[PDB]
Amino acid sequence: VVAAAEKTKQGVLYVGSKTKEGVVHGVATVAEKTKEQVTNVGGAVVTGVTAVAQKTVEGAGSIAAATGFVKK
Amino acid sequence: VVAAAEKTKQGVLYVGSKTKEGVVHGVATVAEKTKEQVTNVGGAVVTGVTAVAQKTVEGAGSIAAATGFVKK
Amino acid sequence: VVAAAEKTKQGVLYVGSKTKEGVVHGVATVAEKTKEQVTNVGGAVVTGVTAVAQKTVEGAGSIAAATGFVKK
Amino acid sequence: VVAAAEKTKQGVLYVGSKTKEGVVHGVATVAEKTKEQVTNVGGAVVTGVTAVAQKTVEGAGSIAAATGFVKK
Amino acid sequence: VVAAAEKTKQGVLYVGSKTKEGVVHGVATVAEKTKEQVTNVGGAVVTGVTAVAQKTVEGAGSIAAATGFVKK
Amino acid sequence: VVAAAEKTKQGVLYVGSKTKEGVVHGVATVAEKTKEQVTNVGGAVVTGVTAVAQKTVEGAGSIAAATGFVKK
Amino acid sequence: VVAAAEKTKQGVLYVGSKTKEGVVHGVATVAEKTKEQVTNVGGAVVTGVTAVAQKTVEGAGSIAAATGFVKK
Repeated sequence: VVAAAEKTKQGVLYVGSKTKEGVVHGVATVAEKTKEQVTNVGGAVVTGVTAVAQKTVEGAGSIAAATGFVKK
Repeated sequence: VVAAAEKTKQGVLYVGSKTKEGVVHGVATVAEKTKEQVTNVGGAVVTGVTAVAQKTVEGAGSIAAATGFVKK
Repeated sequence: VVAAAEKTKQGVLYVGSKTKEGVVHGVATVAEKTKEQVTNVGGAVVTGVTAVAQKTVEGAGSIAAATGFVKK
Repeated sequence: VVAAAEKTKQGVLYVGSKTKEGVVHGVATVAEKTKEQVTNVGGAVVTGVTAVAQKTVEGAGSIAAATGFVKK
Repeated sequence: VVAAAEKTKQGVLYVGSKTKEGVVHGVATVAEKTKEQVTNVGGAVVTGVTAVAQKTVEGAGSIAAATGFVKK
Repeated sequence: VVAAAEKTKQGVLYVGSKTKEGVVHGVATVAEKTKEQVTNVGGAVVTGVTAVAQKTVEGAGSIAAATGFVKK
Repeated sequence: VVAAAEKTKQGVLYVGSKTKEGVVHGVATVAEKTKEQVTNVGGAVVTGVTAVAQKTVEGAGSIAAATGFVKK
């Protein structure tokens, strides 16, 4: 899990939205009559109505991530 | 899981939306009468109504990720 | 889990939203009659109505992260 | 979990929102009749109505993080 | 958990919001008839109505963090 | 948990909000008929209506933090 | 838990808010019929209506912190 980013050196934009009665769910764990319920999150959960990402990483970016589940 | 990004050196845009009564679900784990329920997330969950990504990674970007599930 | 970012050297923008009656859920763990319920978060949970990220990481950025679940 | 950021050297912007009756939930752990309920958070939980991040990390930024859950 | 940031050397902006009847929840642990309930927080919980972060880390920033849960 | 920040050397801005009837909750631990309830906080809990952070860390900043929960 | 900050050397701004009927809660531990209830805080709990932080850490800043919970 190695993430390397390097950068070496020597206009009109628009996002529009008009939403009425919007119900948004991201990561959902709905259950009834269990004994175990595990929600392990190690990435990136981006929820919303206007989830907008613009002009990200203009230079060098490294988003190294890891997760695990061990049960014995 | 090695991610390498390198960059070496020596207009009109629009997204529009008009939504009424929008129901959006991302990662959903709906269950009844279980004993185990695991939701392991290690990537990227992007939910919304207008999930817009514009002009991302102008330079160098590395999004190395890993996940695992071990049960014994 | 190594994240390296390096940067070496020698316009009109808009996001708009008009939302009425918006219900947004991020990471949800809804359950009934369990015995264990674990929510381990180690990434990035970004919720909202206008979850906007603009011109992030102009230079060097490293977002190294890790998480784990061990049960014996 | 090593995060390194380095930077070596020798316009009009807008986010707008008009929200009525907005209910936003971030990380939620709703349960009934359990015995254990653990919410371990080690990342970044950003909730709101207008969760806006603009021009972050103009120089060098390192957001190294880690978390764990051990049960025996 | 090592976070290193280094920086070596030799416009119009706007966020607007108009919210009526806004209910925002961050990290919530709602439960009934349990015996244990642990909320361990070691990251960054940013809640609000206008959770705005602008031009953060102009120089060098290191946000190294760690957390753990051990039960035997 | 080592956080190092170093910096070596030899415009119009606005955030606006107009909120009516805003209820904001941060870290909440609501429970009924338990025996243990622990809320260990070691990060940064920023709640409000206009939670605004602007031009933070102009120089060198290190926000090293750690927390733990041990139960035997 | 080592935090080092070093700095070596040889415009118009605005935040506005107009809030009516605002109820803000930070870290809350609401419970009924328990036997133990511990609230250990070692980070930074910033609550308010206009929780504003501007131009913090112009030089060198180190915010090293730690906390723990041991029960046997």
